[PDB]
Amino acid sequence: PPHGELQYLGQIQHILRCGVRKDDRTGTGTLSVFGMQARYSLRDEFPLLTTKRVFWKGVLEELLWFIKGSTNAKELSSKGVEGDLGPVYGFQWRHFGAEYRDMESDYSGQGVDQLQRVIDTIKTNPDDARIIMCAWNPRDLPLMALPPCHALCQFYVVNSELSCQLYQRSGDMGLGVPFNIASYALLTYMIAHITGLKPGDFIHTLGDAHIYLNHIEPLKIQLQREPRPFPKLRILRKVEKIDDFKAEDFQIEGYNPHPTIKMEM
Amino acid sequence: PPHGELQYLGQIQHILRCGVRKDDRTGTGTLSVFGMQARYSLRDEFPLLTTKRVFWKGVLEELLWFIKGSTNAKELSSKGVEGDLGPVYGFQWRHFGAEYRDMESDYSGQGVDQLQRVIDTIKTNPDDARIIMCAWNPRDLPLMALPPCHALCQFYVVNSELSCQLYQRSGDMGLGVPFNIASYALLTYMIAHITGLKPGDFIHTLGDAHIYLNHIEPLKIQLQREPRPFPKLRILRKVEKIDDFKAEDFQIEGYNPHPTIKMEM
Repeated sequence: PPHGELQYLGQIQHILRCGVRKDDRTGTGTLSVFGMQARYSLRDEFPLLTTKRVFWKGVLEELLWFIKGSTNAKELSSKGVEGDLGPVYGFQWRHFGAEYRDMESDYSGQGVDQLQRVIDTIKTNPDDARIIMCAWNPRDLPLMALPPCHALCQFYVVNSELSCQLYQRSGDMGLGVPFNIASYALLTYMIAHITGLKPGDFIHTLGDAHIYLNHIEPLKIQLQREPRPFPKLRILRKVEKIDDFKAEDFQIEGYNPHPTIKMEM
Repeated sequence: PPHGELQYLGQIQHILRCGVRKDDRTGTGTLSVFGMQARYSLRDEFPLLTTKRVFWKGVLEELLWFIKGSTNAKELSSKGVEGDLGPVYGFQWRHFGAEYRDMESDYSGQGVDQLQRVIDTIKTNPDDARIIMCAWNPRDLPLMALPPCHALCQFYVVNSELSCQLYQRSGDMGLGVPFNIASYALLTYMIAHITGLKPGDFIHTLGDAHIYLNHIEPLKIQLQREPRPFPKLRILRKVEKIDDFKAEDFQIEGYNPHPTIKMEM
C-alpha cells in the first residue's frame, strides 16, 4: 500500500512535465493543469507532508482562528503566526450571509452557522448528501451579484467513519496545497471527534492546479526526497463543542520530515 | 492511449468490489464510494458511452430545454422525450436568484444569467478562475436558508481550448452518470463554439458515487463489453448566440454502441 504523499509528488511531476504556461490575475507566470484529485487516509495516521517540514503550528492556530469566526489579524499574530481583515473565511463559516460591519461588532445569532450546521446534520442524518459548507474569496463579494464560491467542503459518513472532500477552484501546488491538506484533514479530525465518529478519508480536488515559476527549482529538489511514514494526530481531551477546542488539545506524534523548503510567496 | 470509457468501467468495478452499503433518502439501497474523478478528451471525439446505447436525442433535447430556461414539462415531451416543473435547472441557469412565479410568467432581465455570464467571462478574461455556474435541487430551496448547491460546472481556457469540470455532490453511476457525461460534454462543445474556442477536456468529479442494488446485475454484464472508439460530434452551422442552437444543428457521427441496457429508475 503506497504512501499517500506519492500522489502529491506525482501531481507535481505531472504539472512540471505536462502543465501549460498560464498567467494568474497578478500576471505572475504558472505551469497549469485543470482537474486533479488525491485521497489521503485519515485512519490511524495524519497527512502532514514529510518531503518538507510543514508549519504545523500555523495550520493549527489558523484553523482555530477560523472556527472562532474572527476577523482580527492581531488575534492570529499574537499566537505567533488595523487588524481588521474583512469577511474572511471564519466569518463566512460561522455567520454566512450576514452583512459584515466591524471586527468588534457582535454577530451572535446572525447569519447561517455553516460549521455548526454540518455538525448538526451529521448528528441528525449522517446519510444526507447535503453536508456541505462553502467559502468565498472576500475580494469577489463586491465584484458582482452572487459570485461563485472559492472552495467547498462536502462531508460523508459510512460505517461510523467521517470523510471530507475539499474542492478548490484553484490551488497553489507548491505553497498552498500541503498546508491545506493538513488544515482540512485537521478539520475532519475535529468534526469526527465532536460527532463521535472516526476519521475516514480526506479527498482533495482541484480545478486549476498550478505551480508558480519560481517554485519549479525547489519542487524539483523536493521530488528527489522519499516520504517518511505519516505521523499520527492525538486529541488529548474529550471535547463536546467545536468552539471548545484549543491548540493544547492536539498532539502530533512521530513527525519526521525532510528539511524546510522556502517557496517565495 | 487507452479508451476514455475504461475509466467509467473501472469506477463501476471499483464500487462493486469495494463500495459500502448505504441507503439513499428514499431508503433504497446502494453500494457507495466517496470521491471520484474521470477525464474525457473532447479533442476530435465526443464521449457518448459505447458499452450501452445512450439516448442521445434525450440528452440533446433536454440540454436545449435547460438553455431556454423553461419550466414547462410539455415543452420537453413534445420533442419526444400541469406541466409546471418549478424552478428547475434551466430557470436557475438563466434566472439565478429570481423569485419563481409561473412557468408562463415573464422573467426577462430577472435574476443572474449564469450561463451568459460564463460565456461573457470567457470572452473578457479567459484566464479568470471564477468561470463557474451552479445548480440546486429544487426540493432543497424551501428546506433551509442558503442550501448548498447540487452541482457546479467550472470552465477553464488555455491554448484556445475550453475545458469543463462538473462536480456533483452525488452521482447515480448506472443511470445518471453516462447521461451527464454526454450532457456536459455537449454543453462544453456549445460554449466552445460560441466563444471561438476548441473543446479540450471534460472532467467529471463526484462526492457520493453510488450504484443502486438493482443495477448490479446489468452493470456486471456491461463490464464484459469492450468499448468501441468514441463517435464525433459535428456542429453543422455557424452559431453566434447560445440561445440560437437547435437540435438540427448537431450531428453525431460514427456512434457504434453495444445494445441498450435497461436500468430500473
